[PDB]
Amino acid sequence: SELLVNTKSGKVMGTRVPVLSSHISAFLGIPFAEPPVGNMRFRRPEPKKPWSGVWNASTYPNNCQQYVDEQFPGFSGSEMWNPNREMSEDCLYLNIWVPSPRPKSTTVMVWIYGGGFYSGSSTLDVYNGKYLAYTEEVVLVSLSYRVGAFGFLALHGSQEAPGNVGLLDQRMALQWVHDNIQFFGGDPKTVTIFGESAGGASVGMHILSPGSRDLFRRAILQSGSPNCPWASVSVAEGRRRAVELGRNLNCNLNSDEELIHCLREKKPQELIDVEWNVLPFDSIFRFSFVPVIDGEFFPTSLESMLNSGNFKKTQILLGVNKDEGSFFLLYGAPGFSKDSESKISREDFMSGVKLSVPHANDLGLDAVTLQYTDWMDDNNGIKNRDGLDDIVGDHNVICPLMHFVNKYTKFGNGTYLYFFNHRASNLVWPEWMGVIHGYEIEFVFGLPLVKELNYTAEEEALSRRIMHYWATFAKTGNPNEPSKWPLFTTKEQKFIDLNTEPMKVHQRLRVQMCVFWNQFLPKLLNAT
Amino acid sequence: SELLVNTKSGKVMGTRVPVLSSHISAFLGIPFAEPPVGNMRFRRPEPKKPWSGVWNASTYPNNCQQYVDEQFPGFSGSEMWNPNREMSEDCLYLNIWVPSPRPKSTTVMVWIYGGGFYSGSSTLDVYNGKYLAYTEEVVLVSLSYRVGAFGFLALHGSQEAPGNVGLLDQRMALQWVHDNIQFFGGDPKTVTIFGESAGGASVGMHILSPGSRDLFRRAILQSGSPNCPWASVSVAEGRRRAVELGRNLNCNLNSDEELIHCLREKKPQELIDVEWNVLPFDSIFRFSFVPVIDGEFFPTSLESMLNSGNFKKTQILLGVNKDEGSFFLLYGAPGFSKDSESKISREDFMSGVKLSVPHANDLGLDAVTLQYTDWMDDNNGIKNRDGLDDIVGDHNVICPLMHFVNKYTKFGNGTYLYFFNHRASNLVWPEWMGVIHGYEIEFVFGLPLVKELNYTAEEEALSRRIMHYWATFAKTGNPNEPHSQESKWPLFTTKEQKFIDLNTEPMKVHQRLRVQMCVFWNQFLPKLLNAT
Ligand SMILES: *[C@@H]1O[C@H](CO)[C@@H](O)[C@H](O)[C@H]1NC(C)=O
Ligand SMILES: *[C@@H]1O[C@H](CO)[C@@H](O)[C@H](O)[C@H]1NC(C)=O
Ligand SMILES: *[C@@H]1O[C@H](CO)[C@@H](O)[C@H](O)[C@H]1NC(C)=O
Ligand SMILES: *[C@@H]1O[C@H](CO)[C@@H](O)[C@H](O)[C@H]1NC(C)=O
Repeated sequence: SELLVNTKSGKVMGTRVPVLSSHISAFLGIPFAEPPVGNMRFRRPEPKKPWSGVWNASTYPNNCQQYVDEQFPGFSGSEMWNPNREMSEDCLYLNIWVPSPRPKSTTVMVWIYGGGFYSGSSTLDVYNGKYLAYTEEVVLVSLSYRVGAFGFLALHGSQEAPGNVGLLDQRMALQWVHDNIQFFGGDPKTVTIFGESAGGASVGMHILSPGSRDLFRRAILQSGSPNCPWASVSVAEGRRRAVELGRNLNCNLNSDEELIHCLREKKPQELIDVEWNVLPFDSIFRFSFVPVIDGEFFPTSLESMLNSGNFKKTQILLGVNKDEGSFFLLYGAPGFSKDSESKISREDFMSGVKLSVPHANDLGLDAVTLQYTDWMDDNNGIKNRDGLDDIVGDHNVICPLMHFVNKYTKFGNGTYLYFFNHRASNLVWPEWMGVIHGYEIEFVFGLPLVKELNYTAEEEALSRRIMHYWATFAKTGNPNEPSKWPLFTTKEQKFIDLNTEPMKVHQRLRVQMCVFWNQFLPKLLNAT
Repeated sequence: SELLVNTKSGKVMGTRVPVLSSHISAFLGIPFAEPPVGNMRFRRPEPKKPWSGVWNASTYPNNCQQYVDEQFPGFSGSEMWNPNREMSEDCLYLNIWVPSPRPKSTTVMVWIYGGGFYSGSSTLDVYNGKYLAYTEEVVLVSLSYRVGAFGFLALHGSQEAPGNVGLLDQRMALQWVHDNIQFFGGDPKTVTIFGESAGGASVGMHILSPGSRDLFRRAILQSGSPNCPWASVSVAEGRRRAVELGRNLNCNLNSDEELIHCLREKKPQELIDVEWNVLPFDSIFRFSFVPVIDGEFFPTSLESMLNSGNFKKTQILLGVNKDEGSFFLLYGAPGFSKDSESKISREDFMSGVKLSVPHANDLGLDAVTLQYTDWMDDNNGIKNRDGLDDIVGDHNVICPLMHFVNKYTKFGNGTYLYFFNHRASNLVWPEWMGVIHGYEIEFVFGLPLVKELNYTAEEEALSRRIMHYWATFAKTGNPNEPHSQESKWPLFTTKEQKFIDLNTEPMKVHQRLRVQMCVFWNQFLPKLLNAT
């Protein structure tokens, strides 16, 4: 039968689900690893032990143990990102949507959630795969991975808490797709990994890492790349934070094994309560437990792998939003609110830059401040607010992504670049926040196609053309069916706007600020 | 008789000169110091000792010994700045223009020429003082001072060549005006010193130096201020260039005394032939022999004096031209010519920034480059040309002057700031050069009044209102006439920072002149170089 699929680890039973007057198959909460619980906390994932009889794949799995945002209780714009299922350390499951009737060997897209390596769930209303699966006739998989200490506690040298285990969760999920997706009508030789933020960074990390390269064909990175300043740390800093996590919980610090056993007897949420304490600075867009440059998952530094072309050579499709930084200013920077226009005094601007570039010395801070202050109108609260906004977005997302795209295009086989700047009509966040971090996701996932979601007709046209670009790219390495999204080349450097207006081609996305962040500031910081 | 005047130093006989179908008195080439020749080369000047009989003050004196520009031989554009009289070390003379008939006790303006402290003469056609003095009813003086080595060789510690003597030359001329200008109808209580470029720097230096303060009432600085990067050197760097001047001339370097003795035996042209060789780098807008921060003429660092208010407190009027830099790029940076549009390659842009900011480390160079490059359009020859044009101007003239004006205003009694941005209709330099260093001077001295010079009618009006501002300012401390109906040049205030444009259009008032770049030059870049 259509809903009963036989896989290499045992039988699973999906459920036929309705999509836009019509139906498809959904296989929810399929296990791909053993539950990383008890002794397995912090350890690499192990392949799920095969089961007998029929796994009930009709409802969403548990979400990983994470920090839960409660700045704005009841509020849909903050809550749409929080766990919608019970949280549990037993959380390594994947979900699949297959068009009905089951295609023969079709394009596979694997979704990887963001949330800064400290949160995220595969089960969010915004990641509901039915629309994209139905509309574009693809098999859609959303995986999961451990976040926070559980995913990224790094005590390098240990084999009990090596670090990177969350990236290995993702790799184990891709391995499973490699092994099993053929049984769902998926073509294991035509899988595109894609994800946003910590997920676009994760995608890029699998492009780098020798052990992941063979588990997929192509890649899409939305608003994140592997070289993001927040997306990794050294072995030393990982060890430092992990120790400091032990110290916070009055752990025996005498050795790695005592630290680890101590950290393993704590309740999940005892670890989260102190998670933010291990950071080195008062900071914004900085997360405690993240990937490590370990010599294993990553053979060398990210930079040197980019330069020597030590990475998967394929097509990539990637881009950014217009106001990446506004979510993080609202949450951690003085002067901003959800219920006001958020004009930023000169005083709050300065403390805003220190928060934003927390590794900078005072010369670096002056540099950033000068680069983003209009000195004719320095007391202008709106220019201060927009300037802070651009600092956060240029430094944390846009410029790192541009650095990556320039490095990659030099060795890859097809770059496609977008700048998404459509402000959704039904947005519940205030105008000042602009085109926000994550808000392209709704369109990628087909949500403007659902009538009661109260979107405009041309928002449904835009999401249709995004979905169609995304899946056509997934299928062929080219978002264009043969108006044309051109290749980004190292000479011409073209990208497109993604909004409701007809398509415009531009060149050198934010070159001026990105030379400052990618070339001049690193140089000044290295020198002083 | 108007023409024969008795000064404290001896009698003097002027000459009647025609001006604009009228006439006035001119006393040319009056000595104010002993000829600094022989064992007095490099020495502090000495008062002209009195003479008997009548000094013929009817022709222009000699020009001081200087490098003579010959990049464009016969070209009026460059040649107007060359000495127009025989050069001689015997050159310390002053000129006076006095309205006819002689005023009872009127406003006095003393002109201090520029030319980088290495050149200049009081006798150029562009400094003809007859039109200003005639038109504004002022007593107009032009002084001279020793330039290059002869005026600034600085061997701190020695009293034979202590440095700054060109500036002391200037002081003696002012002391003489103080003493004798009452005899020409001048009021020694109402003298304004004004000059352009090294001239403007000098004026600011007299504002700062305690020994000069009491010799004038008020000051106008044109395209130059004391704290300009090219206007002064440490004693260390001054001594170094002095010793290297010797090394070039094959001199006994065992001691200052032998060094000085050797230098005193060279003919002037020999000193000048090697003048440029003592600079520390390949540069543009750097000059070998300039004032030193010595602890005497300037008590402490110029910066510390500015911050502490250790300066004469008075009114000042000052400003800059739009394209200060173009002259110096033309003469010294790759890719520029006076016969083309001077579109600059990116290669030539980089080597142009190195030449323009020669003291900067590699990181400093990157910052300048980043600050003036449009990275959407980096191979644009027009934008590279203009960026380089702004770099030289912003670093060397405008931002220094802005620093001075902001610091000064904190303590002074009236600031008036201007932006001269009129490109003369009759200009012989190419259009890419724009509003050039020095070209406000012909307007200040009233040359457009003379029909044969073929300026437009609106240029004459511009010259007439510029002269009136300057002299009204000299008269009262404010360029605006009381209870006039004409548009009003507002005070620069530290909160508000207003300035006007100076051109043929009606007056625009603006605020914070070149703030964005001047924050880079005055705050950010100095922090960066001082990190190493
Ligand atoms: C699977 O689980 C759901 C709800 O937890 C239940 O309604 C459904 O019947 C289950 N399937 C079977 C056949 O056990
Ligand atoms: C991709 O690779 C093939 C051969 O290896 C080459 O012919 C093709 O042009 C490449 N495409 C791009 C756009 O790099
Ligand atoms: C002064 O010199 C000039 C020019 O040579 C001459 O016209 C004038 O008569 C001279 N005066 C006297 C009295 O010698
Ligand atoms: C100049 O000084 C006088 C008295 O000391 C003062 O009243 C006047 O306001 C000052 N003018 C300015 C513009 O600073």
